Amino acid sequence: PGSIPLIGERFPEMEVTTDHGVIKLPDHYVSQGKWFVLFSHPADFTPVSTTEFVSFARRYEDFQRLGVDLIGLSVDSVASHIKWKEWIERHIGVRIPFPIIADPQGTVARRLGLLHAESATHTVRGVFIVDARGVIRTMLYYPMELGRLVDEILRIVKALKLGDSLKRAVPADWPNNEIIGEGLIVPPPTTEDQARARMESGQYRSLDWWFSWDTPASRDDVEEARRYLRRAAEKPAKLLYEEA
Amino acid sequence: PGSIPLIGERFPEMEVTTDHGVIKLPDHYVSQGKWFVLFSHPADFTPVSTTEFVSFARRYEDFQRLGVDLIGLSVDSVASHIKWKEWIERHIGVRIPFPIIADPQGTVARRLGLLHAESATHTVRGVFIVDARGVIRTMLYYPMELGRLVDEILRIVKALKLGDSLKRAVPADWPNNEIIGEGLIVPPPTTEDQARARMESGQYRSLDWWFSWDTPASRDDVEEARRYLRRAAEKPAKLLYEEA
Amino acid sequence: PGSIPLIGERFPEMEVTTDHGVIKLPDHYVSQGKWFVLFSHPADFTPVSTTEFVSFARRYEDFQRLGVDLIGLSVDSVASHIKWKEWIERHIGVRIPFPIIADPQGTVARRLGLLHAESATHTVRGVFIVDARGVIRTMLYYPMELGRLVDEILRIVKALKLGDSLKRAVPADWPNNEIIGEGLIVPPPTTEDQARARMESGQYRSLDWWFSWDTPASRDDVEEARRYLRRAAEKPAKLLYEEA
Amino acid sequence: PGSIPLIGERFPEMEVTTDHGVIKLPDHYVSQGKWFVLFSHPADFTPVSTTEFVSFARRYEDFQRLGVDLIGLSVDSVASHIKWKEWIERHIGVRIPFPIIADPQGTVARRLGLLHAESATHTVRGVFIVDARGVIRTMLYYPMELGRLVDEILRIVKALKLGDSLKRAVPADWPNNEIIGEGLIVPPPTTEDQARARMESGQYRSLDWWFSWDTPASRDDVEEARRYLRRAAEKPAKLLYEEA
Amino acid sequence: PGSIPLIGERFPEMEVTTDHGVIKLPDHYVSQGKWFVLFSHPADFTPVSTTEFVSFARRYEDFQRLGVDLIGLSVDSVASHIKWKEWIERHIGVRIPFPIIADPQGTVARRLGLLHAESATHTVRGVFIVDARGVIRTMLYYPMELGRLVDEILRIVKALKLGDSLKRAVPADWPNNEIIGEGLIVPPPTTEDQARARMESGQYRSLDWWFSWDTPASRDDVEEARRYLRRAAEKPAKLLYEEA
Amino acid sequence: PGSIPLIGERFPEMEVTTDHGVIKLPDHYVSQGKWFVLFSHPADFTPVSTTEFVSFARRYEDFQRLGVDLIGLSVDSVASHIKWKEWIERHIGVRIPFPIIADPQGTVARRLGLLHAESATHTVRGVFIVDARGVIRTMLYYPMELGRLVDEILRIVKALKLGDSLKRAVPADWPNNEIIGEGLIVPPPTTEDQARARMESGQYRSLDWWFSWDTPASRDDVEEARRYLRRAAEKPAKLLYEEA
Amino acid sequence: PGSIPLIGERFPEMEVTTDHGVIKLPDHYVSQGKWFVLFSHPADFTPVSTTEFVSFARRYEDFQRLGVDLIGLSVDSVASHIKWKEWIERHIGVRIPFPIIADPQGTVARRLGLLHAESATHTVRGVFIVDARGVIRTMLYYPMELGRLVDEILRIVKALKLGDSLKRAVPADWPNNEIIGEGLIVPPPTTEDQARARMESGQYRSLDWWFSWDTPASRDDVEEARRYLRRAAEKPAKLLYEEA
Amino acid sequence: PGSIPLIGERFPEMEVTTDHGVIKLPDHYVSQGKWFVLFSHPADFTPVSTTEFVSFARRYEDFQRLGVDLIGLSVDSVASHIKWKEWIERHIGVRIPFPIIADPQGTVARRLGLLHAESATHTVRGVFIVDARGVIRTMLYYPMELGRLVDEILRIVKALKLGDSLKRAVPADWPNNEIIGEGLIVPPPTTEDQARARMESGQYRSLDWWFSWDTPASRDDVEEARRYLRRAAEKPAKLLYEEA
Repeated sequence: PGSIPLIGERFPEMEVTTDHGVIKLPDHYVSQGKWFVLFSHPADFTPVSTTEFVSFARRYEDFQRLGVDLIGLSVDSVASHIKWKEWIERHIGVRIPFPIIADPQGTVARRLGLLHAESATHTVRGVFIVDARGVIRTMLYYPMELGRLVDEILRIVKALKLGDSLKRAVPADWPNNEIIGEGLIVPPPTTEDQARARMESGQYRSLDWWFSWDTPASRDDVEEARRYLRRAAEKPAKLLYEEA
Repeated sequence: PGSIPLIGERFPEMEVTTDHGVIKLPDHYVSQGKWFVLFSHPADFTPVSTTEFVSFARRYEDFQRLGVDLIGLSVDSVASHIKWKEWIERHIGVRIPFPIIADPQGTVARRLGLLHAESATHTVRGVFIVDARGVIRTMLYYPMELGRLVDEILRIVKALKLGDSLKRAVPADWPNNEIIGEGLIVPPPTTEDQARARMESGQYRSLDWWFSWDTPASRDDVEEARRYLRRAAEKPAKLLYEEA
Repeated sequence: PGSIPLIGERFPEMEVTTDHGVIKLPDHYVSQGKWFVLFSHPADFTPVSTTEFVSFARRYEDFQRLGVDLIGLSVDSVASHIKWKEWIERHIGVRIPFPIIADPQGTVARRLGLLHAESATHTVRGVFIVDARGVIRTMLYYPMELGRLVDEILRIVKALKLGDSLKRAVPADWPNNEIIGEGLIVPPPTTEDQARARMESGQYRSLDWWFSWDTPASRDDVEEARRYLRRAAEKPAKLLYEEA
Repeated sequence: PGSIPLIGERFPEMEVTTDHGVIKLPDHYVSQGKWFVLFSHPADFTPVSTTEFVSFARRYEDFQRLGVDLIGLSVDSVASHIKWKEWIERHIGVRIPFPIIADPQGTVARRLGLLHAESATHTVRGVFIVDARGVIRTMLYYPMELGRLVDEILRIVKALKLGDSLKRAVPADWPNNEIIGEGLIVPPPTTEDQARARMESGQYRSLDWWFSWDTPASRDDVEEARRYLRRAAEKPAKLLYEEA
Repeated sequence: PGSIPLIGERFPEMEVTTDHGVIKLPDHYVSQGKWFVLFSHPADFTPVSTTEFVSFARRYEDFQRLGVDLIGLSVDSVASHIKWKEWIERHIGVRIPFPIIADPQGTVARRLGLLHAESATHTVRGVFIVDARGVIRTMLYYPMELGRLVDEILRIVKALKLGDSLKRAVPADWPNNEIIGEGLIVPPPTTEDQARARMESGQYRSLDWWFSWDTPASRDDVEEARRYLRRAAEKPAKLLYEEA
Repeated sequence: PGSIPLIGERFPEMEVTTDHGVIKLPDHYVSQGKWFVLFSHPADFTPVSTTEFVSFARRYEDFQRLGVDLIGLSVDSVASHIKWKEWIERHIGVRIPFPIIADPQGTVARRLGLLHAESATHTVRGVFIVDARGVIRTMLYYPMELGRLVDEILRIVKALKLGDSLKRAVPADWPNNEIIGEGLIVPPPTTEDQARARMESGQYRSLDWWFSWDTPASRDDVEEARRYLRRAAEKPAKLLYEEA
Repeated sequence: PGSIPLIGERFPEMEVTTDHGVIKLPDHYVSQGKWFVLFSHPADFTPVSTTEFVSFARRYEDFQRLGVDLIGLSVDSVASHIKWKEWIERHIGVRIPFPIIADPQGTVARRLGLLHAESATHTVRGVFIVDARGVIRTMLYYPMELGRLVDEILRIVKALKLGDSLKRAVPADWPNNEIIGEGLIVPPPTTEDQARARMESGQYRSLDWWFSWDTPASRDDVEEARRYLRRAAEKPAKLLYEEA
Repeated sequence: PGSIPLIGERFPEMEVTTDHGVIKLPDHYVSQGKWFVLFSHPADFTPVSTTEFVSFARRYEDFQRLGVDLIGLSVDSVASHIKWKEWIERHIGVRIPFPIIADPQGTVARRLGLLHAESATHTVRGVFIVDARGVIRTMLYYPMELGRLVDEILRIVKALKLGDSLKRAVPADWPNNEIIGEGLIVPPPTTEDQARARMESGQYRSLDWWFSWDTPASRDDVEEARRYLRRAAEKPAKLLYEEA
């Protein structure tokens, strides 16, 4: 009972107003050869949303390294965005370096299907992962009551970029897959002839003609991907509330 | 674009055929007081899909301890589902204990908006997290080329059940939030009088009238959630490909 | 209350995916000067469907003598086609040399009217006999519970090619017709002048101006068509289940 | 294309005029506990159609023994039907005992989808096999130029009646299937529990959990069916044209 | 409650199949400088229809002398047309020289409004008199139960051609009109001035300015028309059933 | 084209104004159990129309002997009808005893399809022969330029009433049919059993099972019909224009 | 209600048939510089209508002197018009010199809105006063039971023509207006500046800035207008019925 | 263009505001057994409209003698109506006793078809003469530039009232008709029988069966109607502008 963009579709053409200026999506990021993560939050001056902005902000360098820009979205106006980012910097001591789209008539929210039954007026916690051709690669929709795991967004972009560069599919829980560990999967044969040639070539470890894998990711790519999940699993060293 | 069910809507009433029999969604799970994760995969005898079924099966008791049932979906017929599950048990040594929906005309797929531009004929890797009242709580759309992180699905269900039980919102990266750690958020005041009373009462740690939290989750609640993320982060000691 | 292509119509233009690759119908066969028989079955790993695939396979050389190619169709995906053909070769000892169309959204099933009331999701046992101009010559619709008589499909193609080459119509039960045996029927006069000319010429055996025939089929043609029927009538020497 | 009735549908309700009187289909046969074969031919005083009427008449007692009534169909009027059947009895020495529907405006032809691209005005050679509950079980569409094999129509009815009676599916080319001969197939299991139970039980010969069979058809049932096919295969002893 | 062509309209353009070949109406007759009488009959091998075909055949030479051709029409096929005309030649001793249209799907009948409430499936006894410009000049609709008076069709054609060449209207019962006998009527004045000039001229016998006549038809034209009516009135010298 | 009522339909329910008063058709004549002939003419004070009114008036006793009432129709008003009937009585010496419908807006004309392409404003010379049940039995459409043969209207009513009262069909040109003279046709058999019973019986003179006749009409019936045609064929003894 | 043309619109473009010929309105009069009065009457040989035609005829030269032509209209045909005009000349001794439109399908009547609730089939007594540019200037609708005052139609046309020529409005009851007698009204000022200038100029007799008049109509124009009204008021010396 | 109500229709039901208050039409007058004349004028403070109001007011007692009330209409509001009537009494010396409808949005004007092409904003000079049953009897449409002849409106009511009470039609120019003078016309016969009875009764003076009259109006009634026309034709004794 609501309409969304689809994986494999170009991100919808739109002019949006941010607290950094007016930009065209997705062209502004395509032009720079950058991926972007567009994520939404119900409203400014809400606590879960503030935790999520701080989490994105502390991982900013990790996104920069992957060649990924971040852009937020809520139904609030630019002035609230500026006051809210100023509060976070002053009260939590973390600067929010990325822009937030101001969507007061919910024009962007409706276009991206971010108004769910949980609220008629405020956007759910949507995530659009968009590559440097402007194509939607992955979408997540978290609810109002539950913050995102930002390290999984890093792992998705890392794995997707590795998949594209090595021409491989990525197993469940990569790089900690229980069957093939850090293995990456060769796209299966699509014909009788290709299945026979694959089962005869010896080129790849195989469980069957449709299930072949090798280990072409560098130790560095594998350990970078693992470090995202290690950070997600670590009890924080010192809580930001104690000095605030 | 394309049309989906939404967060906060009841899962659409539908009768589906599984390799376990015919069932009505969501009633089959609601009538048992169980949550269910419905997840889709493009086709049987595909390699990423196999790794994901084995990750789900490995985490099956973790799901059951939460009162969460699993149910798969592809456009394959039940005979293929039975052959594929027999192949996994025989070649990987892992029984798939949960059912798979057979959706040969894409009826269920079209209803849950699981056909994206990547494939006209096979579902993407959708995830629907549905509570024991039959309400959609969270939705994930992974693409063909990228397997899911199943421990994030366990983290979502655990955190949602804690939120429901303790009347709290869950911060980013819980239970390892950089600001408040394993802290849970008190839903913010919605009026001037509630805001004033909150800032006067001294009942909760606060950064402002709209950002209050406490630590009401049991040690075992927190450790269960940390265990899911530690498993996501750890390289497995034994790869299952090496058993065959 | 369902729609079909019709005898005398060109086979609908369509791209289909098979376990041999992607082909245009009917162009792929028209370009080789070949007839094709497109037949459908409900699902892979079904027993009647297996018997019919083995029946087609054993008669493969008979279809190649007539210049006919075979092409199957079900709603199953390519991977299941490949595992099912592998299963037939391994357990029955019979190679299936011809392709199977994979039709998971029933796009082809709906174009050809192969979804009947017996199943909303699986095709009935359709047979389209298509000549080397890509024209539909004969259509059969067998149900789920009843396998085809493949020797009748051979007799239909042989008789059609014979009618086409000799400019003749083919009587009931040819070449064992009770009135004229292996005789072929001259197309009847369509005018008073033609009717009178026919009745006066004595060129043909006649029962009346509208019922004339001769015996222009070679003894090879007659005996090859009769051999199809003798094979259909004979108790097999040895059942394939015995050596398997 | 053009619309047709479908396998598993009730034969469309209709009153028809035949050279025996006015009847309601399918009720006239359902109320007698009888199956019927409705078949069509392009026009009266056509030679292929004449050969088929004589083939049906010769097999009339075989159809009566199965509890099957025959009813023909063309766009001609009753008076042509009567003159043509008199011509057949007088000139071929064969009485046509069964009625022919007269369908001059093509009302019945359009309802049954019997007008194909080959003729705008005359029906092709359709066959509708309808059980004693008024349900369409099988449909054949033969073209103008090609007479039917009437013994296949007996084998279809015989096979269908055994399938219904013994709760079995019928293999390819029964009762001469190359894999199981006169064997009939047990409906395959539809669930994991049913598949495991079938393969533990040892009640039936099997090639796999989905492919079980036994030989419950009487000697008399099998010999009746082989007799239809033997007659199809054997050159007739005396041709009717001779004494004419 | 049925739609017809109209007097003064061109006969609707159409391709029809006859027992003489395929022709375009009205072009086939216009090309030859001919009028035609198209007449319909319910079905072949019907007795009133047989009496009409014999009456038309007996008057055929009279039609030809007038530059008029005859064409029949029923919902029967060409093969029935040919058998029926042969039956008439053989049993009545009268050759039917003119073609019959075969209209099995009632395309022609429906275009011409020949399907009345008396029969849903068979044409009434319609008559279309069409001149050499292909314009409909007169239309008669006789029922199933009542044969036509063919001599009145001859009188109508003769009187129209006389009216056309002589620029005259034809009185009731011409050439035996009770007021003016074989007189023909001068088209009445359409203005006061023409009325006054008519009354003043004394050029014609008149009863009033609107009722003038003269006698410009030749003795031969008048004798020809009286012959049609004397033939209609006289009991035949010998009955064709006696000679049969 | 245009629209008409049809043979076998009840005459359309309508209230009409005549120079005798306002009546319901066909109720006014049904309610007296009388047949009626409704006939149309273009306009009052037109010469052909005048000749037809005089012809109908001369035959008024013959119509009354058959229990048939006459009613005219034109687009003129009642005052013009009355002045035109007075002019006929005054100048031709013949009283018009039957009413004329006044149809100034062409309401009746459009309902009976009497406006053809010869005139957008004036009716052609339509004839509707309606029985005592209000059923249309025969329809004639003569053009502006050609007066009707009123004796053929008498022959039609006479033969229709004979057909109704004897259960017979009436051959072409009755009672001067070339094959059977004054003979009347027995409705043909409609079934195989009736056809055989008819051929075994010898109750009737027969040419075949479908062509039987007897002579059940009284001499008075036959001679009255022949009288109408003899009157049509007779040179008038004395022209009314001379008598004036 | 019903649709009418309006004062200030061009008379609807139409071709009409009269007892003088076929003409186009309003072109036929515009091309002559003529005004026309089109008037309707319910039917020919009606007494009020006859009185109006004689009244128009008696004033024909008064209309001609003003450059106004007359044209009548009824749903009668031309022959009835000619006969009715003949009757008036012969029985009343007055020639009707002007044409009457014949409108048998009420095409003109419907276009001019002349069918009111008093009669569904006959026009009321409409009057369209049309100027030499073809523009409707005035419309009167008298009922069936009331003849027009033809001298008021002369007053209207005379007054409209003086107003056009002298650029003046015509007071109530001109030329015997109780306030200003034969005075004509100056079109009132339309601005504050024009009002002041008119009150200052002393150029006209005035009651206020909006009520100014002068006496620019000739003695001859005034006496003609008074002659029309004097004639309307005068009891005729001799009645035409007594000279009949 | 432009819809109006019609002669023979009930005046449309409406609530209207006047300078005397709110009244329902036509009920307000039907209740009192009174005719009314509703008339319209373009605008208050316009010269021709002022002359008409004065003419109506001078003839007020003549209207009251006939039991006719007067009601005006313009698109002006009540205040302009009161100021304008006040101006007429003060400057011309004539009290306006009847109400004026205020129609500022042209609601009443559109309902009565009073907006013609001559002004999109101001009403033409419409007159509805409505009888005591509330039926529209006559309608006049005078233009902006031309005042009405109010004595003709008196003549119409008088003649209509006379015709109703005496059951007579009124000749042109009554009571000064040039054929029958003050005679009134008997409604013509509508049937042949009625026409003959009228022609033989000698009861009325006649010119033909359709034109009969007598002199049943009182001498008072005739002279009162003639007075109205004498007043219209009289050069006024003294002009009101001199007594300004």
